[PDB]
Amino acid sequence: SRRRVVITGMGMLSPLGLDVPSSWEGILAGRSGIAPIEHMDLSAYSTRFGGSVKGFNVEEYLSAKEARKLDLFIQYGLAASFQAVRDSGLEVTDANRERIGVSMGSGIGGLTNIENNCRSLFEQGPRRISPFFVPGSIINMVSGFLSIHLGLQGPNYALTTAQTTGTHSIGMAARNIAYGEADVMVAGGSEMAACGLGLGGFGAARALSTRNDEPTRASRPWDRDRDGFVLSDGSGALVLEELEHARARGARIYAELVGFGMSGDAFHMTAPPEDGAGAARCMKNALRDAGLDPRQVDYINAHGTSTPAGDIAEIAAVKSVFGEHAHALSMSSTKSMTGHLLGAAGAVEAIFSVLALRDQVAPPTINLDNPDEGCDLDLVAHEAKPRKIDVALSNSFGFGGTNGTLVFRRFA
Amino acid sequence: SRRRVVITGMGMLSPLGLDVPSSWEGILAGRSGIAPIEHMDLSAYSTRFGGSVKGFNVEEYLSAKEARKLDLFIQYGLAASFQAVRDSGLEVTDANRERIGVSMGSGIGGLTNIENNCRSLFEQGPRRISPFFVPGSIINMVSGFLSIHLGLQGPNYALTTAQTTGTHSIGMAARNIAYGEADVMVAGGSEMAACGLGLGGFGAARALSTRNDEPTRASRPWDRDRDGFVLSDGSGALVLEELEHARARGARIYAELVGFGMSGDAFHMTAPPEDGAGAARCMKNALRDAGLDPRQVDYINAHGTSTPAGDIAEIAAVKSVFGEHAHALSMSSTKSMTGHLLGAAGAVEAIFSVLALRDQVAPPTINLDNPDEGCDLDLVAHEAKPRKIDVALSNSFGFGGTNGTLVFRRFA
Ligand SMILES: CC(=O)Nc1cccc(C(=O)O)c1C
Ligand SMILES: CC(=O)Nc1cccc(C(=O)O)c1C
Repeated sequence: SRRRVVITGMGMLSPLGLDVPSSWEGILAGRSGIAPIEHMDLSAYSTRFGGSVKGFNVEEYLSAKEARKLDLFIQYGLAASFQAVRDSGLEVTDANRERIGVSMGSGIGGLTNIENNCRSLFEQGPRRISPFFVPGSIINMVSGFLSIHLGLQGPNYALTTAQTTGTHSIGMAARNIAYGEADVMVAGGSEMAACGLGLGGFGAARALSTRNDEPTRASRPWDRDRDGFVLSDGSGALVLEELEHARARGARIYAELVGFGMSGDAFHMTAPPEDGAGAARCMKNALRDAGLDPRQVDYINAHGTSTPAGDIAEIAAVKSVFGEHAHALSMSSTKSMTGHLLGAAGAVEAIFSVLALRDQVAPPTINLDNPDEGCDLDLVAHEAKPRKIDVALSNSFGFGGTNGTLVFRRFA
Repeated sequence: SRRRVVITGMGMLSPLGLDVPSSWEGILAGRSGIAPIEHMDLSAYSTRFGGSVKGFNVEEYLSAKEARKLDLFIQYGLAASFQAVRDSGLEVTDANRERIGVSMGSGIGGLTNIENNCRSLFEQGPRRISPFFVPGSIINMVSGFLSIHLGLQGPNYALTTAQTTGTHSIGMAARNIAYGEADVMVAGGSEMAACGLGLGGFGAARALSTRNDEPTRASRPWDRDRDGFVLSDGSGALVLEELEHARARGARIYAELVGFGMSGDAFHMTAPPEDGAGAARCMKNALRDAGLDPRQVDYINAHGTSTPAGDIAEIAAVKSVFGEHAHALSMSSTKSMTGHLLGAAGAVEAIFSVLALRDQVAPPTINLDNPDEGCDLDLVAHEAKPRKIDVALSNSFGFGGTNGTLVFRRFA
């Protein structure tokens, strides 16, 4: 048997807002965070738009000196983490610092830093590479820097499971607390891949929407005219906490993390199976982990990335796991509004799933103008839907066929 | 209730050879795998030597067609993984494929591929970025590709905890099996950071030995004339397996994995505390996890990277954890011979720790000509030591202050 895990703090940078409540207001109003990308020449690229974090002020969190040493994805992850810890009200002491850890991950990490240092290396040679290039670029430095700044001496790691990273980071943090390896974890992910190599890389695989003329309409999960995902930047972080620890200090509890599932498709490098059999097993695993019948699920935050093969495979998976109940639950992709934050997608979508529980409302899938063949579930087309939500699922699936499901429940 | 975990398979690429037994014979002969680097021109760099994998033939595992699409670190991880799985004698069936997962990590992952695509982007433009740049370079794709080739549908993820990756990967995979999430895991790491950004980046931070005149003498843990670590390439993979599962199929058991510890220094991004307080917390966590009296520890495979601050800190933590018993155990750094495989360091070192148990021999710390002040333990200077080993401990420390300890014992 196993300790209960609750959510006491949340923090976020997204294309919709510089914090959770601004982002969540965006979500419920159906607002897009997608725009042509600025201060960067995309003439030669097939995709010129994405979800940028707008007006980020790193000096609310770090000195100019510390910020200069760190890739944007690390800055974004620390901002989300500080917000989350602040939101939790947690006081770190000598009594508890050994019981507080971090698992903040990234899918692709320091690409902007790697770009900038590559320029220096090619143009001038290795003597112009920054001394902080290595520590300032590696994916575990959100966990590293946060632990140094707050004096966190608990489990310290980072997951990198491509587009599953955020979901996996929160799940494995939850396991640390459940099995008594920590009382508190800060978990989630951060990503900044809106550079040459990210838009170029995903663009070369023709994975991206090229709807340059209508950026806010590019991300249209399960719509018949979808043409690939929209690349987005940001971060999400949650304070996970053992229930008796939260209660003792009178912490405000948002929701309970009751279920985590994992699976591998063992199918293709960059496409799921057509029936989404891996997604199905992962969702099944998460529900068994929670001791929940598929019947109990009210809301699914879909992976729902606006790809042809991806979107249909997730519908097939949900129909398989849930049967006739798949038509009674509400499923939406918030990527319709935020785009695809890759490694940070599972973190910000775990937060939206928790807020769907707090506010009893399913966020919309915007741009769902003509549902494709088979896309006949309640996909919350166009507008937010107030409704009863006791249990909310959040799916992430990644290159390599790596799948993650979180199950959240209302607490009382 | 927590299940017992054993090692049934091991695989390796190292600077000492292209499998486990060849690598192991080099370790016991006191052989160095460190040489001037031949694959690039480094006349502009302050470090012009490393531990390269010599004569690696990827077409012993994969078609040339697939190999071409994959960064060396992925090639190296799959090679070590395929060896470990072969060595286990495990058969993947529809009955067990959902119970077999993989956690192979990397510190930096596809940096050679990323640099090469960065050259294309800057010299030509984004149109020359390979369509395989993302799935051929990101860290989670050892786990991805291995699951695709072998049909593994169990937990599928990657850690990135810098030079601690391999230790954390094995540790966390063991926890998956211990807590019932899988019956088998392929776990370890792989690294190939010997490109312009890698040697230039660590050089810029002055982390590397610059002993170009005698590359084989550069890696000299606890020697008073050490001047930084030696950058090394390779992969270690282990098959971890629930004890009853292994017994049930008549598996050859190398050793039991009895202990796993984690901790954060919460001190500095790129140096340990002088007293190795974080290392000490980690080893105590692992010894407690294993239910051991610290006096049962016979052999320690040190992190022992040949850095001024790092080597002395590890002595301090061992003296702090074992008191007078520090003078009875044997502690050696195989990095004296292999150099520093970064994310793969913990993976090849876990393997050398299990082989120390199989063969009852402490591997040498070669090049320990003049042990530094306070470095007065049995550091197995120069020559392999035959001795009683029931319990072996392997340490890894990483940028961010992220620590890991594994404890293995002989299985009867
Ligand atoms: C194996 C696979 O490609 N799974 C999957 C399914 C749907 C969307 C996405 C995506 O995040 O773009 C991914 C990665
Ligand atoms: C926080 C820190 O820098 N720890 C540590 C200690 C000793 C060696 C090494 C290494 O791999 O060179 C590291 C990374």
